[PDB]
Amino acid sequence: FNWNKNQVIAHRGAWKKNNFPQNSIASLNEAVKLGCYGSEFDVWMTADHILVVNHDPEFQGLTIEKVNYADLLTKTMSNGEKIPTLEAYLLAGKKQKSTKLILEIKPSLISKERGIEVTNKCVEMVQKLKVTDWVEYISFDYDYCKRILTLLPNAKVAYLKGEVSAEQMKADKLTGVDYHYSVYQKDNWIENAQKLGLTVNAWTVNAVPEMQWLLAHNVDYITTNEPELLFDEIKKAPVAQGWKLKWADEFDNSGLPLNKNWGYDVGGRGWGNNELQYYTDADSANAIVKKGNLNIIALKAEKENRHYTSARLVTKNKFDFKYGRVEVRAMLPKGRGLWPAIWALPTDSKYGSWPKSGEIDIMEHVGFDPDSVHGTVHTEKFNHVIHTQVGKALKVNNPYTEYHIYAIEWFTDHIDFFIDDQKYLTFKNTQKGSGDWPFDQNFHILNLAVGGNWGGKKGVDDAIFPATMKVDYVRVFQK
Ligand SMILES: OC[C@H]1O[C@@H](O[C@@H]2[C@@H](O)[C@H](O[C@@H]3[C@@H](O)[C@H](O)O[C@H](CO)[C@H]3O)O[C@H](CO)[C@H]2O)[C@H](O)[C@@H](O)[C@@H]1O
Ligand SMILES: OC[C@H]1O[C@@H](O[C@@H]2[C@@H](O)[C@H](O)O[C@H](CO)[C@H]2O)[C@H](O)[C@@H](O)[C@@H]1O
Repeated sequence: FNWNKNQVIAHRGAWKKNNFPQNSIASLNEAVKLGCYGSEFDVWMTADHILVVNHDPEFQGLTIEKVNYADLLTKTMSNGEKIPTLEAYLLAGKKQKSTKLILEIKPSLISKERGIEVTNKCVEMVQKLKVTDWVEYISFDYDYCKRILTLLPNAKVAYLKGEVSAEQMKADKLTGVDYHYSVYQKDNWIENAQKLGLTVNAWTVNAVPEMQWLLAHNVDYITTNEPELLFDEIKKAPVAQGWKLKWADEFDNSGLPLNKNWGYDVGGRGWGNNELQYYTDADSANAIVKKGNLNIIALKAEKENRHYTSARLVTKNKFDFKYGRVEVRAMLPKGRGLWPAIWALPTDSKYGSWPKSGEIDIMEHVGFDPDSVHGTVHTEKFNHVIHTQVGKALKVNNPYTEYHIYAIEWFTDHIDFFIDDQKYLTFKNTQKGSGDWPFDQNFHILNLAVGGNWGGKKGVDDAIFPATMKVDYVRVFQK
């Protein structure tokens, strides 16, 4: 066995790219060629009790469970293949020893006892063909999963349906959870299962954001119709370089930002830049999580001594860190007068107040200049008050209508800045002391300033409100 040790599972074989039929010998062999960890397929049983491979219960209009296999042979798939028998599928996979065969037993549309029998026959067929080492099982029917585990105690078995606790599954000796990916977008489903020793798979994951999300949280497998795109995404993901996720807010809660992750900076006293906004305290009008992302909303609204309200969220003393990859996926608010920022301040200010203990601006944008997004470091020697800050600006296509990934990678000796994995700035540790390099322990800040010394130079377009900065996630990786 030269098993492939990657996360790619080819949903119904590798069928889509080369226009093969789903759940076919062609699509399975293509999955072997690509080097997938596994190739996934679906099993039904004919009326005359022959196991065959097809997702739907009707193969070209014939109800599999109610017709003879001979009846199904009157139909031909797009590449000329007939409906494969399970035996033919398992023997084709037997001819190679690098990718697993992920067998799905479909719940019977006839009866639970029939489907338990299907399960009996599937396990017997794996044993008769001696391919027990290739085959791993998934099912929507919890009873079939447990029946497999009775017949094969060391079998790999994962459950697909979603409504059983990770704690119960480990009790019943299942080895993985395999839910639709939306299911995991509730509280710590992934970490929970891994804590208990279950592998984590997710199905059908065809789009890049969900791929990068599942990789960031280090799932074991991803079932996809886009295995070639997934290999590409694995190469460019932070785990490929040794980054491990330490902390994330995927903003999958609804309501106010989580108190375990975010505190509020509150007040309208200018924030050192003569800014025009009052940052409010736990007010859903300026900070709200909904539909999978954080909304920071600036409003043209009098409050106390200011004409605008907004929000400034900080992880100070909730998540503080030194070194790492900081990744924030964000869509910027449009309009002259706005000054959104994604940045970081030191938690303890070991060298004195700003700018002596530093600041890192992962993303700054002033709405009067739409074609520039900026990254900047500030130190005692290199800051904007004395006109010595070290920073660069990149033009970003469509900053207001699509998400972009604003990122830093922060090491003992330098900091790299990225916009959508384009590196555009490196700040090197000069090794001449803390006035040149104060970086030892910081936290994150998301805010939408209005006006101010930088952002207000050309006035505020009072028509742009309400103005929303959307943040898909904040992820912090470390080595
Ligand atoms: O601490 C006293 C010192 O405060 C200064 O106010 C600074 C702000 O200039 C500073 O501004 C931030 C940028 O430097 C940063 O890197 O980008 C962010 C986001 O866009 C800005 O908020 O913020 C710090 C920390 O809150 C303030 O202390 C005064 O300008 C200066 O006169 C005063 O001595
Ligand atoms: O004033 C706060 C901001 O200062 C910026 O430095 C430069 C500005 O002083 C100048 O007016 O605009 C240029 C644009 O290239 C800035 O680089 C910092 O870049 C910001 O981090 C800081 O918030």
